[PDB]
Amino acid sequence: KVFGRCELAAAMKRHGLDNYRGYSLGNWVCAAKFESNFNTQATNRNTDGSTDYGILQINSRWWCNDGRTPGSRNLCNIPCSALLSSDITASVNCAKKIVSDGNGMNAWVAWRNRCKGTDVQAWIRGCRL
Repeated sequence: KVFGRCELAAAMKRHGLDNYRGYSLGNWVCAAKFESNFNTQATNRNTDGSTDYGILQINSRWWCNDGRTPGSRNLCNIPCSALLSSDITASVNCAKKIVSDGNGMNAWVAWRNRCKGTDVQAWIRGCRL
């Protein structure tokens, strides 16, 4: 499913990401935009051979098992395909584990380079959450 800005924001707030660990909701929407383009089916392979899955582009070497990433830690204990679902619950739950591991949202290269230190508020402006 390809979400709309406000639609994804509402779904994320309902899932308790709103200001989760200090990151206001705008950070999460901004990240989803540049990571997957609001598309739940997005997949992108990395040079090291791992692949990023879903709306939040969760990585296969650490968080999920995709059956083809040698040494996958699978910390979220879930098959990577579970993250391509129209229901963002598993992505959101796994994301809360990543964001809590000490590095914050810096784990997401796109947040780091395109959202960090920007008016993230603009991403949920006009939304009825």
